[PDB]
Amino acid sequence: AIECRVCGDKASGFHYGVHACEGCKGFFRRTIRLKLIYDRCDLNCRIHKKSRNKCQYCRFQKCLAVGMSHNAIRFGRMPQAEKEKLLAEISSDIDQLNPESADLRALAKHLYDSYIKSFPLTKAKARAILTGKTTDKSPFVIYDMNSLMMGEDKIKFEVAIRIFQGCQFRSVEAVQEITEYAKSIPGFVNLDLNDQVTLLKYGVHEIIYTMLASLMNKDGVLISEGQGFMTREFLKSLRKPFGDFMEPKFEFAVKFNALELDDSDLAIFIAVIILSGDRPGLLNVKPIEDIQDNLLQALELQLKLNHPESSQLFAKLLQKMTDLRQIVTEHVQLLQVIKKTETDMSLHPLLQEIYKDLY
Amino acid sequence: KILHRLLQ
Amino acid sequence: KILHRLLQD
Amino acid sequence: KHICAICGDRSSGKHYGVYSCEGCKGFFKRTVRKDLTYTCRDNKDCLIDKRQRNRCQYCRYQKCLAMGMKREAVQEERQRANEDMPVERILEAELADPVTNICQAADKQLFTLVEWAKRIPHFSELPLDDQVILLRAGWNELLIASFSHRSIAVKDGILLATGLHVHRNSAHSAGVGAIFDRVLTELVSKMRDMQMDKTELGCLRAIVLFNPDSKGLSNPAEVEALREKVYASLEAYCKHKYPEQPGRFAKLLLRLPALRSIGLKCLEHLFFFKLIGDTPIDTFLMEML
DNA sequence: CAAACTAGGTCAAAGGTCAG
DNA sequence: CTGACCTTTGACCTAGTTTG
Ligand SMILES: O=C(Nc1ccc(Oc2ncccn2)cc1C(=O)O)c1ccc(Cl)cc1Cl
Ligand SMILES: CC1=C(\C=C/C(C)=C\C=C\C(C)=C\C(=O)O)C(C)(C)CCC1
Ligand SMILES: [Zn+2]
Ligand SMILES: [Zn+2]
Ligand SMILES: [Zn+2]
Ligand SMILES: [Zn+2]
Repeated sequence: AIECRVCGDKASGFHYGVHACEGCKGFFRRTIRLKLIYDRCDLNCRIHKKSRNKCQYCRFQKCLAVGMSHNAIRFGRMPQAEKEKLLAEISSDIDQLNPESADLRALAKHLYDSYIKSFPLTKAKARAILTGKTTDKSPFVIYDMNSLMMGEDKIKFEVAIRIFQGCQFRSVEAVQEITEYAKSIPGFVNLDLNDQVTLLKYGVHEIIYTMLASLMNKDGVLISEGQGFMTREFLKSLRKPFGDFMEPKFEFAVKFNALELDDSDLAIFIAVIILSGDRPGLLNVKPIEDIQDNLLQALELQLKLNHPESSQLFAKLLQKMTDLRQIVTEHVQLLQVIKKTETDMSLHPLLQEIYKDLY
Repeated sequence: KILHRLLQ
Repeated sequence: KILHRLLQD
Repeated sequence: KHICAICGDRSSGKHYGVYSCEGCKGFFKRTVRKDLTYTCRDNKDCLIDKRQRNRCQYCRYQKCLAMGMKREAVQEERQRANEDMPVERILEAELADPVTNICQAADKQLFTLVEWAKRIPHFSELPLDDQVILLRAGWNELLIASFSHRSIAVKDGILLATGLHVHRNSAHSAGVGAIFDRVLTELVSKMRDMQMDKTELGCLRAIVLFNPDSKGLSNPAEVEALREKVYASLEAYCKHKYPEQPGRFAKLLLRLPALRSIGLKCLEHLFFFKLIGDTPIDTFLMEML
């Protein structure tokens, strides 16, 4: 709940006179309980969760700066955890959250929550698994054509064509999960049903990649609720056409993740994708634009504070949107040339629906 | 059109 | 060429 | 009491998610830190032994991935005015058979562009090599953005800088009425209903210019950097010039997708009219293609 | 004393250095 | 580059501190 005064991530309590992370804690003690002297530094190294162990002299400095002191070890259990439960500092909850800079912080929360329910495997569980800082059985890995043989994953309800199909499935499965999340967007279930659909007919694509970039990483992608992991190299080695399908996605993935966004953000960004007034074949547009503006206003704020340090991130994030079109339009070009020089399309109807006549 | 069955 | 040329100064 | 899941040596415990030796541990580490990319000379079937593990890096790292050596478990090495892009200058530089009609224009404007570009701050300072890579990539988009703006006034067509309209029914005749209309409503219809400021159109074309993803850059960073500036100068210019429009900067950037989408579907036709030999084309255009 | 918490301690797993 | 040898980190558990 409460952030650490020094590095930033979740704090394990009030330690040495200040709320700090378990790491910053042990650091502080190891320091003074050994009276250590780290090399100086004229560089005010901004200490942050991601890069905190870069410079000691600065991590120790920030420590003291925020109050790290052995003269404040306030042992034991806390009396009026409410005087301080004034929302930590209601100096914003009613002072910063306004004029309407509270609906935004509410819409975000609303979306985020709605997001949590619609999507089984968020980015958090994903990055959890990938870094091993989880608790579950390591993902089985599919690296050989042999490793594949030993390949049974519960997808909700040739070899290349077999893998691709697996994709088909999840894609469909998610065209659904996304659908729900849409209904949950404020004012969506309202706009002309004709457009509502049109907005998914196009949104889904762009949303998928985004989704599928949390499951992905430089070396592979996660499969089956993240119980399995397929190597970027295995996929890159399939039959002529099929060996490329997955690359573009991996490419986009690496670039996108450089942004280091969390679920709190993909919830708002995902929305910003659906509600777009530049889709081909839309009727009443003012109402669509209408919402998007709001969400955007929400999103910018969301970032501005969630990721304080970074700069232009918001502008940058929006940028990827022009990148997602580049893909979808192209990805389709392939679907064309493919259905041509190949039989057994075995395409799911739902996808058949959304692929028929796009860009 | 199949989508209808989802949003409706 | 035509571009590299023009972009030579 | 274990053994490296990769080669067999005495594993000193768990490293990046698996039992392994100091060797494999450290090898996986540098490959990740430095972002190396190995390749196999033979047929990605090289056995990884406690003896011939250093035999092939590609096949070695690949086995690490197989025994599930989480790359994300490797940590970051423990070490290490708004007018830096004068909006002014930008605006300044910004001041300087129909398929054929079009093409005859593209060429004329293809030379102009370079002038516009060289006139964009910092651009020229970039390695001549990069200056080319850059212009080669977005010339398509760039040109569309410009004429797309110039056509704000007209009704159902576009202008070419050489003063020749090209209404709908006319393009449809040439069999390009669709891509064409797309231009009309995904760009013009938008820019107009927004009264797109020339300066803004100035910045956008500049951001389009500074595409750091173009393949073959002596230094992407420099370019990402440059583009990110324009994000600032432009954000500021908006913060000022339009205080009543909160998300103008946003709705202004959201113009970009439509542009790329169309730009792509445009080179579609070009290559086609080309090979077909369809109508005459000019030398500069041919160079771009 | 039960409830609610925090310095310290510990050890696996990270990181780093520098002959070879 | 490699990997053997060696130093920090910090998630988690013990012992001890304040409430109520
Ligand atoms: O491509 C995807 N998934 C898979 C692709 C291949 C696969 O492999 C496979 N296919 C057929 C038979 C055996 N294995 C399994 C999955 C999965 O999600 O489980 C995918 C699509 C959309 C989204 Cl949102 C996420 C993923 Cl992971
Ligand atoms: C626009 C357009 C086309 C041509 C080429 C492109 C991509 C740009 C032309 C720019 C000009 C002619 C700019 C100017 O006058 O400044 C084609 C034939 C595919 C069909 C209709 C849409
Ligand atoms: Zn901390
Ligand atoms: Zn420092
Ligand atoms: Zn080993
Ligand atoms: Zn090999």
